[PDB]
Amino acid sequence: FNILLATDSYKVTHYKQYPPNTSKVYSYFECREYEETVFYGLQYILNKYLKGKVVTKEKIQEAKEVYREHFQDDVFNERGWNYILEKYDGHLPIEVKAVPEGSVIPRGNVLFTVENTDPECYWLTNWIETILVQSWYPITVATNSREQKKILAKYLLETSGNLDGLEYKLHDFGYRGVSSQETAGIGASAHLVNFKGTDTVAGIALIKKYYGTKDPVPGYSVPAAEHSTITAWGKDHEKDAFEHIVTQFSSVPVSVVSDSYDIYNACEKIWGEDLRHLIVSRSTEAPLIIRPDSGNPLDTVLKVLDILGKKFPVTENSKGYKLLPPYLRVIQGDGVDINTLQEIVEGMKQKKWSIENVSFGSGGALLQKLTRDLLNCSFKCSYVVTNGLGVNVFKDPVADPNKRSKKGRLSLHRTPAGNFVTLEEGKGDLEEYGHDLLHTVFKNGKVTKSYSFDEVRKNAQLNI
Amino acid sequence: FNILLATDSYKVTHYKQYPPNTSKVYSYFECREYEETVFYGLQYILNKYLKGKVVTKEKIQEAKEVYREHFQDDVFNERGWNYILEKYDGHLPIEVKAVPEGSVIPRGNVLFTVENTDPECYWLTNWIETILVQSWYPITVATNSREQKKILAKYLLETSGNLDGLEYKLHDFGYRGVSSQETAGIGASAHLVNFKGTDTVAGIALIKKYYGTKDPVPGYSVPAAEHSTITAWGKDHEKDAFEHIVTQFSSVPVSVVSDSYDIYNACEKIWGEDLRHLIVSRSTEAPLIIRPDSGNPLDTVLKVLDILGKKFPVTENSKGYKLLPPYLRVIQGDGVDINTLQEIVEGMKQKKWSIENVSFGSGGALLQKLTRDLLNCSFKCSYVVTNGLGVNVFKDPVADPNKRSKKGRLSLHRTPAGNFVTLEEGKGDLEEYGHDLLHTVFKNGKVTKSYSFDEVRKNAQLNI
Repeated sequence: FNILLATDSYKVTHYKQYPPNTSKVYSYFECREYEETVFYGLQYILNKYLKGKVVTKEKIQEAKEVYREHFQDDVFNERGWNYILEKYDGHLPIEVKAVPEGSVIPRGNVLFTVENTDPECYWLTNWIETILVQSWYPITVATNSREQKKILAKYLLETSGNLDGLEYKLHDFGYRGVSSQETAGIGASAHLVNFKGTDTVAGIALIKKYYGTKDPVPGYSVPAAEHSTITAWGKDHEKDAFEHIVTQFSSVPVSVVSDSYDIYNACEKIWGEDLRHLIVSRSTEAPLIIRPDSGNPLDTVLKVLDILGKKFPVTENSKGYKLLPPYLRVIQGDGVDINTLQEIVEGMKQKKWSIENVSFGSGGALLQKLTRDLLNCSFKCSYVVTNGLGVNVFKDPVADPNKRSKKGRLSLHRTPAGNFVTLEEGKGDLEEYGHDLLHTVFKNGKVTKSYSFDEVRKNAQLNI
Repeated sequence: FNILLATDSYKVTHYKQYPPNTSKVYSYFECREYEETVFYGLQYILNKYLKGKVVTKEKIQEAKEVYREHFQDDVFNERGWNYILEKYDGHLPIEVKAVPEGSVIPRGNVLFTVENTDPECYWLTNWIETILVQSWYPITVATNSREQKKILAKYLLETSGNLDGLEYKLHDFGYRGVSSQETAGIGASAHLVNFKGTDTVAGIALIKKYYGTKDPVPGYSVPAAEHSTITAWGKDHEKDAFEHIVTQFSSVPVSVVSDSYDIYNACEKIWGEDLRHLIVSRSTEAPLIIRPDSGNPLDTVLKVLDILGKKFPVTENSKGYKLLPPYLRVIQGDGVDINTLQEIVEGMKQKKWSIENVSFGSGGALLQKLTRDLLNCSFKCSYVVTNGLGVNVFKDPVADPNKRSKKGRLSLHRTPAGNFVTLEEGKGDLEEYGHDLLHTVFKNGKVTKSYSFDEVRKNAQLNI
């Protein structure tokens, strides 16, 4: 990996576009005005991509060649990178300040800032924009995942009286549905800020390498069937597949996909009649989890629950909501996103079904159907020093007031009523509020402030 | 990278779930039910992740450890992996057959197949589903991009005599809008199947390492300003910023973002009056490219063109469409996707503007807004051998006919009228439809057939 290469190609030419005698470029990141945002992921990028000796003579040579053919011209500035190699032993003369990892922060607030610490490296601030802006993805995943937890929290507490096992209510099925291997690890780790359930163990490895956990089980999964594992038995032998699978996993939880041919036949006749004797004997810590995977998500879940309620003992909990026996649950792992999740739990509630009966899985929508625009994650220059004089800078496009950026040196503060305010134009120096909530996390090639994933999770906790 | 870790965690348990006495699992990939897709990206995955000695004693031990805690139980199949290590020196006993890289194939067709070559490794076929299915992404990016090229082609041909410079009409701005560094490389490579413009040089690195090309210039970019290099001058000094940038890049094409404060003032007063004398002196090989970046994308382009047509000499084409001077062009890089691109170009046509005036740029919509659901990319088991008997296998959910999978052994064939058919149930063995269009590309740890990026581009050409 070459950091000289890991930027928007046109930024190669930017060192020549700044006002002459510019010694300082100061830039910031915000989720421009999902009213709250989980700040997560910078620490990964800092350690993996920016830390330590990132400049070498070889990497400078490679970039020279690569940009020579890309631009069909020598626009690449060797001198600027030679300077960093020679004066700082390839360590980047940059200071990064950020709110704590896991922080839940209202939109339109400064989340991190970037400035050069050496006047010669004024151009460096915006060179690393591209790599740092990719922090939008872990942020958006963690945020969207948290918003789903809120809906589940509301309805679980409504229908059961507590939040027991909330952190297991949404499983990450996103591995195959993401754009790459690196994305799966990043996105799975972000989901894990909020829940424990994941089919992507690369997320666990990212957590341990870059954050660290104390607790013994950072993320979990259970044995589960897939379509090939049922259909391989042949159309006429679905019961045989079911019986074989639950006996192989008699002592542990097992998820079994039940819609290969006819979900409602599988629930009523196979699970509820033919194999009913093998279900009712199961332990509370080893339920059968039936997984429908097609049709309208609400209509299916409702009819599934109706069928099971007619074949198995149903209790009514203290909140007046119907409950399956402890050895039998449902997972809805198809068509679940923040919108449909809400419709399912509400529909369940309306039909007097407790949310403890059903857990959820999401894939493409949880990890892939997300963009920069969702939270308007943006990096902008707000402050420069030219001819030894500070200048507050900004954009303010005439046709779009939502695209206006903040001016001058920024700081984040706690207000008297416990809310947040970003102070612009260096007004943080007035000390009318407490201290700036941003900490220096990176300075001169070194990570200077870090958080465990135990701290991240704690920071991202719901407010109950 | 450990291939034992790069699967959906539940698949670790599937060796215990297939019918006893299974010696073969045969699975296929399709874009189920955007009527035609570009098959691109499998070669990358095969070379990076699947070829050679991918199993070592250390990787088996790591997986053992990782999976023990993830499952709270020792379900990981150490026996199967040790067999591959010991018998095949860590090389995977699978055969993969695929349509040529770059192939444009209608929906509903088999694009690749996977099966084990050793009876003991029946479980291996679907172990690698997850990694292989991530093919969806370069496929979907290659397809959506090709579809955008078709719109541009249609309208360029309509308003101009021809297709000159089509391969430069859509620039990839997606680097900061994608989920990771790896995605940025894969996605930019996929765009480069159809166009030449990219700001992500990682796309070019992927090309050369994994496909290779004899073209001396596979991807390009030009000098471009960003908001920071304009705003850093101060609001009162936008003209100074413009003048400085165009003079620094007097002899090469330069893109200059012009909406910092007021796009329409920039075009009418700054470019059109104060700096007009610096623009009209430019070479045809070195135009000023004005970049609006806010407001309604069609309304802004139309007003920009109207303004510029009033300050600069306009000629009418042989096709009757209006044309800016060769030293002056526009790039629209905000809010562009397949739907809005069509609306912009149609609105331009209605106002008698040639498409040669405006080129485009897309970011998150081009490389990130896309999902596996867009082309229904899916991997399914279609055939097994149990007790030495072949079994044609499929799923067919009662509530969703669109989710039914294909049966038995598959082959892709040219029909007499020049179209495509996928033959199911081994029917390709009746030589009624010519040779199988799928070729073995991987067998027993070796890539057996590979394509240059020159072949990919040729294969993916538009049919004019």
